[PDB]
Amino acid sequence: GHMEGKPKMEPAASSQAAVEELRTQVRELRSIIETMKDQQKREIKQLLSELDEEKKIRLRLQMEVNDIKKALQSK
Amino acid sequence: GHMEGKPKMEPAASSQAAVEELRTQVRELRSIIETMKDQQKREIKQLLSELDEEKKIRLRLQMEVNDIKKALQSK
Amino acid sequence: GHMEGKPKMEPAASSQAAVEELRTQVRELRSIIETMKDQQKREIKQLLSELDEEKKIRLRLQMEVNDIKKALQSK
Repeated sequence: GHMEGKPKMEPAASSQAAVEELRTQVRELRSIIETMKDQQKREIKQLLSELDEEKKIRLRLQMEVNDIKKALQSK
Repeated sequence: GHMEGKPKMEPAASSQAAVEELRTQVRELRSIIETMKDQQKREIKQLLSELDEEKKIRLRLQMEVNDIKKALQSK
Repeated sequence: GHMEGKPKMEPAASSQAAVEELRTQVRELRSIIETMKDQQKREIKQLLSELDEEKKIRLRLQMEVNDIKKALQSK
């Protein structure tokens, strides 16, 4: 059972130990979210970098065609 | 020390205060994960948008070359 | 009120029920972070796949122009 307290409204032994254990899990969770954000952010950066390099090649190709079009239209 | 309860199996004072403090941290964690997901999702959207615009330029370049190839193959 | 314990330093009833409920929330949080990481990772994969296919088309366009340039420079 979990998240139950309707049929039980009285204190029990190991109350301090229970809270101490729960406190540790709470902090561990915050660390998980932080690390997860860093990992996801890293992947995003790599994706943007790839798109950047890709644009560089396309720009060069455009110039090559621009020269051919000029002469193709000439005379 | 943290997450300890083997050498301690008895209740202590401030039991209600301890739980109240732990409850606040639990909720704060859920909010962190939610916000983190939104931030990561935003970055993903921007990446897809960039790739979209990039494809638009490439398509235009393809048409320019298609015209030159036709005449290059003619006669 | 939440995260309060300065004006209260004494145990109360339902101490076991309070900890049991808090424990459930702690575990639920860990699951949220895990699922969130998977969702974000999926989106990243799709973005990389799109960039990959885009590069394939650009490469083909480059070859088409390379042939036209050769003849354009000839004679």
